[PDB]
Amino acid sequence: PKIKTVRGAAKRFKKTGKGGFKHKHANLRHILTKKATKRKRHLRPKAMVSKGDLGLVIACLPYA
Amino acid sequence: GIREKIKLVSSAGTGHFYTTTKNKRTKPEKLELKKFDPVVRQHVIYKEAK
Amino acid sequence: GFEGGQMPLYRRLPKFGFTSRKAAITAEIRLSDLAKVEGGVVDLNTLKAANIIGIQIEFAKVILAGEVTTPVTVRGLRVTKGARAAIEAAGGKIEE
Amino acid sequence: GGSTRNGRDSEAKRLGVKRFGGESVLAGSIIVRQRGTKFHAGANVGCGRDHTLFAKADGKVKFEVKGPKNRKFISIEAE
RNA sequence: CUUUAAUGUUUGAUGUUCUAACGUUGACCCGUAAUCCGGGUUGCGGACAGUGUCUGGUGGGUAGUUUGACUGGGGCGGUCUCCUCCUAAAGAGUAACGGAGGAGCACGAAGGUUGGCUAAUCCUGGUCGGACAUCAGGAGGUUAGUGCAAUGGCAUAAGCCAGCUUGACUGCGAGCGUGACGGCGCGAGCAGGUGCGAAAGCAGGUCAUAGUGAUCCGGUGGUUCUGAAUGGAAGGGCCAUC
RNA sequence: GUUUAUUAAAAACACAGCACUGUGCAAACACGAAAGUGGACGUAUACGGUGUGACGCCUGCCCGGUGCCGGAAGGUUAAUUGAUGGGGUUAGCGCAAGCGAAGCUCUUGAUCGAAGCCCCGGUAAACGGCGGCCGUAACUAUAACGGUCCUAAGGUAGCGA
RNA sequence: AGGACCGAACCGACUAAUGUUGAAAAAUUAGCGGAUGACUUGUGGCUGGGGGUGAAAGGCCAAUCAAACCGGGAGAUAGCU
RNA sequence: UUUUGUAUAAUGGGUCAGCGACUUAUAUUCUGUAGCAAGGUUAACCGAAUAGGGGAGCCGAAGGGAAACCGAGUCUUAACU
Repeated sequence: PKIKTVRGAAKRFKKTGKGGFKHKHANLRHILTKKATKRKRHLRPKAMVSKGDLGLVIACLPYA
Repeated sequence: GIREKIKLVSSAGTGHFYTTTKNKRTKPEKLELKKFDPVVRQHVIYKEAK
Repeated sequence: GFEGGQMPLYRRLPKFGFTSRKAAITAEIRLSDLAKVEGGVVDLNTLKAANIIGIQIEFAKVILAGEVTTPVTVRGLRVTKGARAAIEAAGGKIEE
Repeated sequence: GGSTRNGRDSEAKRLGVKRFGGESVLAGSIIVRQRGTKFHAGANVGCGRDHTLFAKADGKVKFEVKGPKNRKFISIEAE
């Protein structure tokens, strides 16, 4: 034991060329008829984490 | 499933389709709707609905 | 892994898990560096003798970082747009 | 014949008065269920499905102190 | 080929007949004047016993575990998500078992558009006619009608008549908006092809606000992505979706 | 007879009497991984167990529900057998789509499947249940009796502050 | 012929008082039950912790028991003192 | 000492002298402080003992994308916008 990478975070985040972390959207593959196509198109580009969760993700991925 | 969902397909020989949900417990009826095809670049009647 | 309730964000997102797997086994060489090959010759069938970027390597690539000043000669490999143009600016040759 | 329940928050905010404004759209007051009780009288065209006192134009508000009936129009001040 | 009279060889089951497996839950003899064991000798049973099993079911005698919350202690009654008014203090912000009433849908049409129409209801008279529901006349009505609570809009009709119709579009969006964030609202302007209208202009769903639930799990489809010695495939990803 | 040592000797437990139920000789039933023991040097005039309580007069009706028991056909179904279809590969007829076989191979699982359970009956000295209204006798009061309603069926005997 | 009636030794420990940081780590005083028997007592053995013993009370099993005693696990654990 | 609140009749406390609780290591951020710098720095083992050898090791220096792949550029795309 020597401090571990949380693999449930590693398979969910990639690191950007500015320190921030980039991820996918939820509620998008099991129900698809319940969003209008404007909302559908705006959920085809991905998202980045905000400071309210970055301050924990950066500790669950210390070697990232 | 058993409630079903519609997968209405292009009549222009294209693989293009649209999806929608429609209750059958009120009445059972097939949808005949006109929609855009981005591959032949026109709006046409779509087929193979529920 | 706890914020009092409502789960951490790392347990409320989709997994994808797909990666290169080639990146950790690629020797990425810079023009600002290359002192392990001394401005001589580079070929992947003899790169193990120089051990640049490691010994468990399967791929080699040169990138545009810095400036090269001596006529280094490349045999195969991968060279980028600006890296080829910087090697030719030093009198160096790329044989394909 | 019942007890409790009273709704969540109504989600409205009034501020499109006096000389309030915007820099691409004059979004005005967030209002409910009234499509044109104030309504636009100049280039401040809008007030759509969300009933909000929103205009498809930029500037600060003006009040004319007359209306179509009854009521009182809303407009925008000089650029 | 088939019906019908038969039939070899194995393998289950069932019945019968043996004795070489096994017992003896019979005895004597010997080891050995040892009530055990083993051998031997002679009888008696018998392919069953007697012993040991795993599969699956039954399985609570045994074991571990689980146990919603709110709140003048608590169950019962009300309630937890989502919606409208008053509470809400003539800013933003805002509560309980405060005072009240609703929703977990329905419509390809009840959607888009151009023109036309505009109510409801009471009262007097009116025909089989049945106060009244055929009908007209007088008054009266943005409190009729709409899908549904409530509130308020609605003729620049979103209400109902006629015709034409699918923009309930594929790809993007300056800039602004609700919230702690997740979830999310409005929108100048463009691309690809159109619909209504004489035309300006109108259309990126319904009158606006309620109409099931993340990660996770499996499945269906397209793929000059990947598939760890060279490949395919299975698995994974991208892009679609139940 | 037995009993809570220093809170409590009984109205509790039990035999006798009676029902219920397991047991046929290598008994059932029981222990112990087992060898070895008990039941038993017992054989049903014997053995292991549940309730009620000698003795006398007695032992109500209801099997619809849960449990138990007898019956037997058929259903459902796990094991196992391996039909049908699909996936990876692929022969072969059609322009191509459409399809699509034997082998290797991934997957499915038609079908065979005791008894219970379902069914029918039995069992209340098993677990339990033992209901409405209307009229009926000339004060008043209450029904020895019909009618209709519920159902599995609606307290016989004896006792009663 | 006594699981006879009464009653000493012998056994019990029901009733009242005393003692209650006692003389006694429940003893004394006077009654009371049983007393040839489902009675009692000396000696050596056998039954042990979810195991004994119990004609059964959460009664009894070494001044310890709704699971006794002793060596280790052990510094069990705790939106907690 | 509890408790918002105690001269409190709320908690304890005899005598006197002793014993008796927050210790330091690694990792890292801010704060403080020096050296070096587009370069700075090895473990074990050897060993003139921490030097000198040992670069397996450790930081910085490029980004776009799920990835193929590209790169001071790049994903999405019919795309100019």
